[PDB]
Amino acid sequence: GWPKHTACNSGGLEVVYQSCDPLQDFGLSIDQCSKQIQSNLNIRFGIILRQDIRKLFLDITLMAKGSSILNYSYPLCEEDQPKFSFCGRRKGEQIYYAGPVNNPGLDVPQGEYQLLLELYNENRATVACANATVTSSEF
Amino acid sequence: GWPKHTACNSGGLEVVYQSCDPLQDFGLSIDQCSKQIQSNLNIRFGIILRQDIRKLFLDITLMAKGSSILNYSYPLCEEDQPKFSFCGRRKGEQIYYAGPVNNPGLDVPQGEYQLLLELYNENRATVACANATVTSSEF
Amino acid sequence: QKCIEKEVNKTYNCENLGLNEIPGTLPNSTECLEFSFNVLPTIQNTTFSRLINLTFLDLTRCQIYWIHEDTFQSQHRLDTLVLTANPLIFMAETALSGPKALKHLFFIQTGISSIDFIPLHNQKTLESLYLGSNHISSIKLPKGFPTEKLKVLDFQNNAIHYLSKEDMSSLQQATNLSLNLNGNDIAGIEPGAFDSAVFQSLNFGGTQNLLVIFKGLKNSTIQSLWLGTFEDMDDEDISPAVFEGLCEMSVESINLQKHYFFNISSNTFHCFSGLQELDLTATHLSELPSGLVGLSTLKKLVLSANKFENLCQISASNFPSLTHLSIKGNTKRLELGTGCLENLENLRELDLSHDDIETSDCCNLQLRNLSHLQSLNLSYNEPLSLKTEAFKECPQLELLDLAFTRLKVKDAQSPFQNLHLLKVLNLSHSLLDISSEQLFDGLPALQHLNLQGNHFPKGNIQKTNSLQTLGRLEILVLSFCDLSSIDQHAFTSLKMMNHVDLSHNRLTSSSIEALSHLKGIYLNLASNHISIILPSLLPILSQQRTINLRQNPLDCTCSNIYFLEWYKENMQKLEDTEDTLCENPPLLRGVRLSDVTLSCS
Amino acid sequence: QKCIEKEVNKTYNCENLGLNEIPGTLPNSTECLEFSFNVLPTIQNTTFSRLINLTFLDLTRCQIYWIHEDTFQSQHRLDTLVLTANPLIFMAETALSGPKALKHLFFIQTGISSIDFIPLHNQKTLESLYLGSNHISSIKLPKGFPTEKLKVLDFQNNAIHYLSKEDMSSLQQATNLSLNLNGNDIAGIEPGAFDSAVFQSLNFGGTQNLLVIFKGLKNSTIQSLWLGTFEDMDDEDISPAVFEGLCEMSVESINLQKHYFFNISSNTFHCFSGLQELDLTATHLSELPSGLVGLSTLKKLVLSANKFENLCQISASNFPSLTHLSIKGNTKRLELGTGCLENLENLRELDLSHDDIETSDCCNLQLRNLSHLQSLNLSYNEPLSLKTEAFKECPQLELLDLAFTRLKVKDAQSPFQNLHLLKVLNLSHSLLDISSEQLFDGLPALQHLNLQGNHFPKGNIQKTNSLQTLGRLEILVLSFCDLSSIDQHAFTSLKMMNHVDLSHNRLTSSSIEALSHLKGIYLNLASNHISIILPSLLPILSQQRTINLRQNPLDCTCSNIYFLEWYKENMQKLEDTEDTLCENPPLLRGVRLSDVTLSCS
Ligand SMILES: *[C@@H]1O[C@H](CO)[C@@H](O[C@@H]2O[C@H](CO)[C@@H](O[C@@H]3O[C@H](CO[C@H]4O[C@H](CO[C@H]5O[C@H](CO)[C@@H](O)[C@H](O)[C@@H]5O[C@H]5O[C@H](CO)[C@@H](O)[C@H](O)[C@@H]5O)[C@@H](O)[C@H](O[C@H]5O[C@H](CO)[C@@H](O)[C@H](O)[C@@H]5O[C@H]5O[C@H](CO)[C@@H](O)[C@H](O)[C@@H]5O)[C@@H]4O)[C@@H](O)[C@H](O[C@H]4O[C@H](CO)[C@@H](O)[C@H](O)[C@@H]4O)[C@@H]3O)[C@H](O)[C@H]2NC(C)=O)[C@H](O)[C@H]1NC(C)=O
Ligand SMILES: *[C@@H]1O[C@H](CO)[C@@H](O[C@@H]2O[C@H](CO)[C@@H](O[C@@H]3O[C@H](CO[C@H]4O[C@H](CO[C@H]5O[C@H](CO)[C@@H](O)[C@H](O)[C@@H]5O[C@H]5O[C@H](CO)[C@@H](O)[C@H](O)[C@@H]5O)[C@@H](O)[C@H](O[C@H]5O[C@H](CO)[C@@H](O)[C@H](O)[C@@H]5O)[C@@H]4O)[C@@H](O)[C@H](O[C@H]4O[C@H](CO)[C@@H](O)[C@H](O)[C@@H]4O)[C@@H]3O)[C@H](O)[C@H]2NC(C)=O)[C@H](O)[C@H]1NC(C)=O
Ligand SMILES: *[C@@H]1O[C@H](CO)[C@@H](O[C@@H]2O[C@H](CO)[C@@H](O)[C@H](O)[C@H]2NC(C)=O)[C@H](O)[C@H]1NC(C)=O
Ligand SMILES: *[C@@H]1O[C@H](CO)[C@@H](O[C@@H]2O[C@H](CO)[C@@H](O)[C@H](O)[C@H]2NC(C)=O)[C@H](O)[C@H]1NC(C)=O
Ligand SMILES: *[C@@H]1O[C@H](CO)[C@@H](O[C@@H]2O[C@H](CO)[C@@H](O)[C@H](O)[C@H]2NC(C)=O)[C@H](O)[C@H]1NC(C)=O
Ligand SMILES: *[C@@H]1O[C@H](CO)[C@@H](O)[C@H](O)[C@H]1NC(C)=O
Ligand SMILES: *[C@@H]1O[C@H](CO)[C@@H](O)[C@H](O)[C@H]1NC(C)=O
Ligand SMILES: *[C@@H]1O[C@H](CO)[C@@H](O)[C@H](O)[C@H]1NC(C)=O
Ligand SMILES: *[C@@H]1O[C@H](CO)[C@@H](O)[C@H](O)[C@H]1NC(C)=O
Ligand SMILES: *[C@@H]1O[C@H](CO)[C@@H](O)[C@H](O)[C@H]1NC(C)=O
Ligand SMILES: *[C@@H]1O[C@H](CO)[C@@H](O)[C@H](O)[C@H]1NC(C)=O
Ligand SMILES: *[C@@H]1O[C@H](CO)[C@@H](O)[C@H](O)[C@H]1NC(C)=O
Ligand SMILES: *[C@@H]1O[C@H](CO)[C@@H](O)[C@H](O)[C@H]1NC(C)=O
Ligand SMILES: *[C@@H]1O[C@H](CO)[C@@H](O)[C@H](O)[C@H]1NC(C)=O
Ligand SMILES: *[C@@H]1O[C@H](CO)[C@@H](O)[C@H](O)[C@H]1NC(C)=O
Ligand SMILES: *[C@@H]1O[C@H](CO)[C@@H](O)[C@H](O)[C@H]1NC(C)=O
Ligand SMILES: *[C@@H]1O[C@H](CO)[C@@H](O)[C@H](O)[C@H]1NC(C)=O
Ligand SMILES: *[C@@H]1O[C@H](CO)[C@@H](O)[C@H](O)[C@H]1NC(C)=O
Ligand SMILES: [Cu+2]
Repeated sequence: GWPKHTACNSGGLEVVYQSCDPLQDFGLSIDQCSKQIQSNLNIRFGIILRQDIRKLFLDITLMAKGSSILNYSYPLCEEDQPKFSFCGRRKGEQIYYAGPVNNPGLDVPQGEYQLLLELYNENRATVACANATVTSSEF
Repeated sequence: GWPKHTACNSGGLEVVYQSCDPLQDFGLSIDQCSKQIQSNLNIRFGIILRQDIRKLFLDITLMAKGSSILNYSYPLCEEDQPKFSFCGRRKGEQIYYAGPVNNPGLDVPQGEYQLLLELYNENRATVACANATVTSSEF
Repeated sequence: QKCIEKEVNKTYNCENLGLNEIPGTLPNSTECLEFSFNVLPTIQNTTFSRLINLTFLDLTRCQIYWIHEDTFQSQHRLDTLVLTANPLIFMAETALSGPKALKHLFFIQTGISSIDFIPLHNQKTLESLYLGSNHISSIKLPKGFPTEKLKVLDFQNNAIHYLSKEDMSSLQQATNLSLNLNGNDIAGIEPGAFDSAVFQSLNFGGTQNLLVIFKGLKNSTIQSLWLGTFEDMDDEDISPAVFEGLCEMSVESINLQKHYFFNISSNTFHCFSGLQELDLTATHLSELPSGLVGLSTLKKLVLSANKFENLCQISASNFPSLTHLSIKGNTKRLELGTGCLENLENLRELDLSHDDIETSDCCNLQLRNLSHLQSLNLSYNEPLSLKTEAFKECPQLELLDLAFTRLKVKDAQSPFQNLHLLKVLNLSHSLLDISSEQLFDGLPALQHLNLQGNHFPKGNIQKTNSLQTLGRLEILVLSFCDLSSIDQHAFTSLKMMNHVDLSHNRLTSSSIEALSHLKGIYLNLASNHISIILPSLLPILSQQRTINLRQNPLDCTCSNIYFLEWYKENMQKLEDTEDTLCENPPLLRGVRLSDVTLSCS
Repeated sequence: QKCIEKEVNKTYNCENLGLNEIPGTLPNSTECLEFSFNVLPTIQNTTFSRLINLTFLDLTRCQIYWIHEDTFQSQHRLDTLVLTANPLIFMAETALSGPKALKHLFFIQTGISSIDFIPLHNQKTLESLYLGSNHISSIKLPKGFPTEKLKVLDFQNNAIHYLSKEDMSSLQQATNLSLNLNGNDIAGIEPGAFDSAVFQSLNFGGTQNLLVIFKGLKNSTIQSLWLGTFEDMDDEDISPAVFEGLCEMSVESINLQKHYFFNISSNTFHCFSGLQELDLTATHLSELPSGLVGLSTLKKLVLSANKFENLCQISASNFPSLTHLSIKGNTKRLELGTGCLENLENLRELDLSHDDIETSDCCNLQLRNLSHLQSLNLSYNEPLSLKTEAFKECPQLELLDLAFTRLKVKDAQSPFQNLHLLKVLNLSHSLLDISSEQLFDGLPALQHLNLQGNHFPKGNIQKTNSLQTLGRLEILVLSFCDLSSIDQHAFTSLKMMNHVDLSHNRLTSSSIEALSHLKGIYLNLASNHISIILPSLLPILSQQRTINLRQNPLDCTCSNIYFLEWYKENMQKLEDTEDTLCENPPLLRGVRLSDVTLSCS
């Protein structure tokens, strides 16, 4: 598989991920990691596009101790609302994004969580797939 | 060797070249080719730099019927006079130039000429080497 | 190898195979070749020369550094060529000599700094040119590039900062042109550059200086002007001053998404009086003042993804000409109030989806006076309670979408009564009891009813059910309804049905008896519990046009021979036969029924 | 296959070897690694971890897409990192954690649109950042990045069109900063952005609006302001008004090469009064008018590559204070006239090379009143005739360059008479007859004489000759002089020679006898006709510090045994031993002498 990368390790919160797309890896760094996640985090993200991103959606599947906490879907790019300057870029393009993500604030109870993040297009074709482990500890 | 490319084929004048740098090829196109070459032709040119071009010189060696007609040297980039916007670019950079070369006008008598063009730095390290055949015929 | 044959002799996908040349096994007749993510450091006259019939060729990210003379010499029929994301060093004068009828060319993120990198003198009928994500700093088209058939010129994500008269005159021969400058920071436009200009679309997405754009576009006529910004861009202060130039322009439709409008002046839109459509998606609006001048003849308004508390806060008195209003995805629970839209007498379409709307009594008070409404979208909301004749205020409705919105309807009530023109009704996951005989009274014109994810008492559709009043029904979706059975007479009154989706239930073969009176239908039985289909049901199947039996526990024993024989005789009536597999006997489990022949004697 | 060992255990050149990893054979001690043009799609913590002593690492064009966490973990001593011309997708936060003391970072043409691609928080002492040829549109440095040590910030060939106050504030902690904005067309500068700004160098080469520059730079202090343009730019003329803002800044040196001045008149330069140097290379000057104001305290002026017909057309009265004038490469014949420079009282350096200058009497009229003159360059011109005392007007002259200028001197004439301070005289290819014996009278202080490509009768330097009077001579170049022989007493009176270049002649070993009186010299005998060197010459060679004997027909037989033994024991003393080869016997022809071992009687 792909290497395990660290997105984030500070303020008691550590986020480690592996790309779950057999075709390729991607780069991700998160600024101002902590157990008290502030709203609207800044990230850096690098990837090659495997589909056009006129229509781009994110699934989040969260678990802890072998059972589902949360499933969530969110659009990043849609025809009626491109949220980001990168919307509409095309298959094959190298993308670098350094900017905000507009997540809500949240406190992370100590413990370990398994996160599956998937970016996909309107046909459910893979743009990115991240298998992450999030560890919250005392700080 | 590298493919033979046609820089030029118009108005009775044909220019064919081959890169004589064993490391790599280069692209060249010349606009408004003819037996009566006007001054200040425009060219299109692409290459990877194998040396920095803060100091860049051209040698021209001309001949016909195995007889040496002309040996000329000319600076393109110097510390006291960078002539071109590309002067100062560095080893490894891909360069594309579409612009005028400040050549004098000249009629080209019918026949076949051999040209060696060479671009080099102050240590005579090769930037580009073109080995060319210029054919002039009635029009 | 191994390329995917998408269409025999016609369409091949060779993406991601690490190929250094076109495979010898691809037929000479190939018309559509998807060759992305291979490895072609140079392409030249020999690379493609046998593929004479290509109309579509995609070389996205193929590591191409060189395009030599006559590379595309045999591609006389080429319509689309995609060279996106190749690190091109040089492209020969004659590289595109072959495809003289080329229509669309993608040269995105090829590293180029100038349009003259691409020798296009042979492409006299070019319609689309995509030059995004490069180092280009001018839109000026090169001397002797024909612009006459050019309809799309796309420079998204480049380094263009200025548009001059000269730049703009290089486009004069094109007509109806869409020019995309999204992601270019335009800092100036030469006065006079847009005199008499006529565009289909102009996109300046993300630009940091709206004042400059409106002033620079003086005298232009534009069908769609896209001036939205993005979450990752800096905000500029929005006030009436920004829009002064719009008073000297003709524009049909404008988008201003994600700009910071919050606490807007009542004078903000006084230059917008020519606009037909205005999009204010996600502009941090919490309310609009009354006397918001300059929009009295606007036809379409989008206020989605804002933060109103109440529908009365849009001040609909501002927009008496509106025919279309979208306010979906509001970020707070939206209270619809009573009569908040009553002056929109011309309103034809209303989208109030994803608004967390909840009410004890919908929708006469909320939609008071909307007598011309034809399309209404209340999907993805919180529970709505509907009494009989819930839509008396909108008798002309033709489409009603309530998908994923829970509906509470008292026993024996008829909420859709007197919607005599309604043709399309979506109640997916509304969780209604579909056995109530009166539920669908008053829908004589209904053609299309989606009831995915609803329920019947004990998973059974009885002879008496809500559907038997829908005499014009053509399309019925009952998938994911937890169905065990359907009475043979359940659908007998429904004589015009031609598309019946019963997929993702637990139906067994006797469910087919409910379709006995119908002919030529599309019948989706995918993902049910059909195993054995006895002979007396086969004539019912024969009557139909298309049946989908994929993902059923199908029986491939002698107990099922009559169906098995029928199956072989009727492949033209069957959809997804490659996923229609035996479940028994264990020896044949996972085998396609098309591959089964039994001898039973 | 294999890396070139440039310095044992220290410096290796691995360029162009198609390598996918550091070779196992590179030693752990390596300090300087030249790794350009290899193939490293990903680099990561394992890639360089054993090379703990690197101070220089060049990864130019190595096809690097990924720099993963801790890639430079072991490079604690790294001084220079070159990542130019890699198609970088992502760089990890901790990639540069190791080289905390990095001084110089090259990130040219890596496809980046922002400096925040590069996590630089671990680099607290950076001196040089090279960010040329990318997609960058702002000069602003990451918040909190230390700039105290930053000396060079280079953005050549980017997409920067605006400089804001906030951009500039990001630079305040640096001192003597050089900022390269060459190839960025500046459309605007925020008023006040340059308040109290201090720069060593500021380069805006090729920028299209000079008014924007001079206005924008108000209040700044700049040593060298580089405002030249280029042949491939189509620049508008410079109008007098453009230079007004120069009144409100402090600038020592300005370059305006390749511009065109419209309407040059008495006040155009009024704002230049504080300038020390002005460079007007190739600005199409065919004359300047007198009465010009603002340039009367200028020290250095460059008017090269222009098109004066006459030295008088420069109007030297404009520049009373000049200490340096360059006017080289004039595109027509420059007529020198008489006293055309007599105004320039303090002129110390004059360059008139490559001016197609032609005269049969020189140089007292031409150089009239230039009595402080210390360096004169008249190289690469047409033939000059020199009578005795041809530089009477310039008695303080310390350097005189006449290289590649044919000189016509009459028998027994002394053109350099009374140049008692001259230290350097270059007469390369001047084609003088060096047997004319008064030739070098009047040169008591001469230390350096270059006589390459001149003429000696019968190719012999006689026992009494024109060089004999040059008592303080240290450096003598006599290469390409067609010399057959040098009399053994030719040089006896030259006791201070320490550099004698006799290369490219037809000398035999007998010539070495002429150096017997000297010790510790550099002696270049390359490309002569030396074959045998008998034992009685060896003490003369042993006396010297370095000897070059390459490309001589050296005898490798027993007849030359004493020299061959001497050669093995004196490798310290020998230059270019790798090209010092045997001529005979035929078996050893082309073999290095360092590879010869004979057994003799
Ligand atoms: C009335 O108004 C309605 C609402 O505005 C209109 O609704 C639109 O309807 C169409 C179907 O007709 C639908 O189109 C399809 O979209 C597919 C991609 O969908 C993605 O988004 C949806 C919806 O997300 C929003 O809603 C959810 C639920 O509340 C919310 O959680 C989300 O955050 C999001 O809300 C946010 O964004 C909106 C929009 O900006 C805001 O308004 C709002 O405020 C919030 O900010 C997701 O549910 C999808 O995710 C499901 O599906 C994917 C697989 O596609 C799964 O991977 C994923 O896990 C998830 O699974 C869940 O649902 C599936 C069933 O889909 C279950 O199986 C599963 O168990 C889970 O429950 C996506 O993320 C697109 O693929 C699809 O493409 C198809 O058609 C095209 C061309 O036609 C073909 O190319 C393909 O082959 C496909 O066959 C199709 O386009 C829209 O999604 C929907 N829009 C919205 C905004 O909801 C309605 O149209 C209108 N009526 C009329 C008459 O116009
Ligand atoms: C007095 O003024 C003169 C003239 O201004 C100064 O002359 C300089 O002298 C130095 C020291 O010798 C030379 O430095 C060396 O340069 C070479 C690169 O040389 C290239 O240019 C040569 C000159 O070309 C001009 O002249 C010729 C002949 O007239 C003409 O045909 C050309 O077209 C060109 O003239 C044009 O350009 C001028 C400048 O812009 C204009 O003024 C003019 O009007 C014309 O437009 C050229 O001959 C040479 O080609 C030969 O050599 C190469 C091999 O290099 C061979 O391949 C060719 O075929 C030719 O035989 C080149 O094209 C550089 O390589 C050397 O670098 C070594 O040494 C340095 C430092 O010592 C190290 O850093 C390096 O690592 C390296 O080992 C060296 O720099 C210089 O060339 C010359 N300049 C000029 C303009 O002539 C002189 O210095 C002044 N005196 C004093 C005291 O200051
Ligand atoms: C509810 O069902 C209707 C009917 O299938 C869907 O309406 C279609 O919506 C799309 C836009 O998503 C239109 O382009 C089609 O023209 C509509 N079809 C018809 C017949 O009008 C509707 O999207 C469904 N709603 C949800 C939330 O899924
Ligand atoms: C380079 O980093 C890799 C990846 O983290 C290191 O390998 C890990 O080392 C730890 C400690 O020994 C182990 O627990 C992991 O199982 C290793 N992972 C893998 C994938 O091998 C490696 O040690 C590092 N190498 C150097 C020289 O620093
Ligand atoms: C003639 O010889 C002199 C002396 O070697 C050369 O002078 C040098 O010129 C370079 C620049 O070209 C200076 O940096 C050196 O400092 C000069 N040397 C000295 C000792 O002053 C000169 O370049 C030669 N001229 C030509 C035309 O080749
Ligand atoms: C996530 O990772 C674990 C192994 O580390 C694996 O068991 C699991 O299947 C992964 N999930 C996905 C979707 O790849
Ligand atoms: C998320 O989806 C999984 C798998 O479909 C389902 O089992 C689970 O219950 C869902 N989780 C939540 C928290 O609703
Ligand atoms: C050109 O160069 C050749 C090879 O060095 C030389 O022999 C000859 O003198 C030159 N010819 C002319 C005509 O200048
Ligand atoms: C140059 O190329 C020609 C063919 O283009 C070849 O035959 C000739 O030998 C070459 N000459 C030189 C001087 O490189
Ligand atoms: C595909 O091409 C072959 C030619 O070898 C032909 O026999 C066959 O009929 C074609 N198939 C279809 C479905 O057109
Ligand atoms: C390609 O061009 C080469 C070199 O000009 C020529 O010899 C060859 O015949 C061409 N091949 C094809 C298929 O056109
Ligand atoms: C495929 O093309 C080749 C080369 O153009 C040609 O020789 C051959 O006739 C074609 N093959 C078939 C089966 O038509
Ligand atoms: C453009 O300007 C002309 C001449 O002033 C004016 O008559 C015309 O109405 C303008 N057109 C638009 C669309 O503003
Ligand atoms: C309701 O609609 C009618 C037109 O159908 C209109 O005349 C009347 O003004 C509207 N009522 C209100 C209160 O706006
Ligand atoms: C170079 O390395 C080799 C083997 O360790 C050794 O012969 C030599 O002494 C070394 N030289 C150094 C470290 O300077
Ligand atoms: C260099 O260091 C390694 C440990 O990194 C050590 O095992 C080995 O002795 C050294 N290898 C070489 C080739 O000098
Ligand atoms: C800049 O402005 C300050 C304050 O007005 C003044 O002291 C100083 O002289 C100015 N400096 C320059 C270089 O113009
Ligand atoms: C000659 O030079 C002297 C400087 O010593 C100066 O005073 C005098 O004016 C000059 N002569 C002329 C004619 O300018
Ligand atoms: Cu106004």
